[PDB]
Amino acid sequence: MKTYVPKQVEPRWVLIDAEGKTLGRLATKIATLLRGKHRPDWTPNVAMGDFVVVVNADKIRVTGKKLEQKIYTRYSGYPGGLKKIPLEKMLATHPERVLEHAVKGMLPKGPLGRRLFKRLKVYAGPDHPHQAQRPEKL
Amino acid sequence: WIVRINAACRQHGLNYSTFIHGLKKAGIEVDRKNLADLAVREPQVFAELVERAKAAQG
Amino acid sequence: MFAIVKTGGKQYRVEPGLKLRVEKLDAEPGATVELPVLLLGGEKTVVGTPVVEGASVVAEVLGHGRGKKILVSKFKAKVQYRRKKGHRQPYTELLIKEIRG
RNA sequence: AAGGGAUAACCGCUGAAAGCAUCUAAGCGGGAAGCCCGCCCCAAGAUGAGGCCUCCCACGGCGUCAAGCCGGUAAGGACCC
RNA sequence: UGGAGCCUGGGAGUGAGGGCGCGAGCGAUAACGUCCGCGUCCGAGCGCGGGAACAACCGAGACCGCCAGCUAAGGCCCCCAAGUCUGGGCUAAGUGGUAAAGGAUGUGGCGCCGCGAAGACAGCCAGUCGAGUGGCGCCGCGCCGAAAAUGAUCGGGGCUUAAGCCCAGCGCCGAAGCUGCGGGUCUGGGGGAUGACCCCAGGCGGUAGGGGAGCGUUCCCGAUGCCGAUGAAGGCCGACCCGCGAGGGCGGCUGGAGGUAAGGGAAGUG
RNA sequence: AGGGAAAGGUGAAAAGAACCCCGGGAGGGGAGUGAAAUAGAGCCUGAAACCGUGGGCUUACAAGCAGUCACGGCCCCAAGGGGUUGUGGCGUGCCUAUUGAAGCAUGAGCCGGCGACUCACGGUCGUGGGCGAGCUUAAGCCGUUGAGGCGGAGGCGUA
Repeated sequence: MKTYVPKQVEPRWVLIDAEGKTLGRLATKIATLLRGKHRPDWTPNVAMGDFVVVVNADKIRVTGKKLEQKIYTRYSGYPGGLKKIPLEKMLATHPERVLEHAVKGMLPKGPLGRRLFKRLKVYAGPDHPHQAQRPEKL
Repeated sequence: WIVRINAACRQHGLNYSTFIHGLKKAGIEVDRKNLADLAVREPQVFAELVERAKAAQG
Repeated sequence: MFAIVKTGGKQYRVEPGLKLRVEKLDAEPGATVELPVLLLGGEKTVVGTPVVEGASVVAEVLGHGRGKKILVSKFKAKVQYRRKKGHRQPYTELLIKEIRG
């Protein structure tokens, strides 16, 4: 037999913030952390990724001319219920949302996928209003 | 096997692509992706194999 | 001690005394094989080529045996095609005796 | 509807590439019954289940020891009318 | 030396085709249109990989088993296995992420022509001014031209010295394809004390159909027999044993009077 | 005029449950008969659909041709099995008809039982036997009472 298999170990926490960085190019690695894909326990059915706190949201670089040009969308189940809101207005109010939306899209879509999106804590900052560890990666 | 080998050997500098090429030239028709659970039990010895690998690689 | 032997087109991790199953060997009932097919140890041996030159692992054969039955069964629709076949892979059990590399 | 903000065609400032001239390529202003917010209504199953004010607190007896325990309470809440 | 060929005979089904590529007719150099000709794949491979999804586009012809290894088309930022790999260029429209006549000092790379101390190309009396100026024409990449009816989107997130486009280079991932190990069946070949058992080598996707082996149901001979109340047939359970399978044994409970081998024979036989 | 069903079975023997108990009765609960009473009377055996009670596992932020592969937890005899399913991978019902169907094309509520390539006489290939330049009898007659004999008119074949 070879079930290499884990046993439950203590979950790690992490702080990060490439406030000066291209999102997507950020959000990609975040997700790879939220799944245990960096560590060789990796087990696809279980949830042993890192908890992740990202300080100083907003501030993020976005390439090209993506203001007014990147448009975000919500439909209520109603007649003419489409909403179209551009990037500018999302940073202007609810910038914690921007980096959130971007990671969601890179996470699998099952129940376990929603469980990992809960492991991801985002604050336009700095100051992450919870202290009990955070081995900062740069 | 491959997903976690990569995780483990990426923890020493290189990547999976590189690591396997290395072993190929290094003459170790061994690992057998199955038997890179060495990465978890006895990482002492995994470490050794990575050296051999980057030996033929740089 | 450790050791990573090769038999039946596959590889395994053996130790002083246990084994599982491995594929029909042409090996008589209670006798003894050396599996010179062997890479690695518990003192960091490795294998300059495939095999480590001066190395082997001794084991004693306990006997052969047919596995638990698996039903392979095919079907194609709108065509009246269905097939039922009963299958049982054979094996052999070993007892690891010592690792003299 | 007042009102506040951002815009469409369109009307400008300053300005090189291109010694001139140009609303534009770096920047800056005007500009619609339209867009955003403002008015009225619903809304924390917003499983991301929020917040503020005030109250009630004792183990009383038994298992893989805080209910996964039964039986009386507390502040309270039902039943019937 | 091939599931090639030819000769004689027994049994068929088919006689409604479809898409793609190429060559013509009809049509409007329309149609998932229609007619023929050459080839292919589906049909019958709606089995498997790629293509977002999808009979016929690309890859590939699936006896079974393995927690081994190499590949193919297509891929290696996350969803999603593998390079945020290396070296040189282009593009700022999200072009890429699907549209034409015709328009434009958008850019980048080539041109070969005017004529510049008869020193005006641009500017105020020509002096000063003291230099690069125009002119068509090629090639790469892009811009307008671009309006339709339930909510949008390149499959999604998201990408700008790229995660787009062009040209090199090395490496990995990736199927039921190819290897490795074990097993089956059929042919061919070996042994040849023919042993129906051992060794070697090939074949085994499949609709209409053709051919070969078996299993089970009822009844007859076997029978003036054999099993049976210390339990027949039938019924209910099982993780056990034997068969590739249809099936057959074994055990436990229920049931209360029937059952019927080896080897053969009929048919109201699934 | 005519059409025309359904519906068999206690037990060897009625020994067919005196008497008591709850109930208007119908039913039951004791008692008793019997080898057996889930053999108690539309009573042998009593299968399936269908309807209940009790017990283990399991579920109220999910999304599905209902399964399969893999881990993991709990529950029952022990280094192995059985039951259940939290998460993850993969997955367009059966039949017919069709160039093409998950198809929004036909049929089917579910279970049980009934339900479709036959027989006679000619013919033609193939095949296991008998006899061979020959092979073979029909109606009938005699026996058998699950016995077989005889009967060449005829028929095919030898140009």
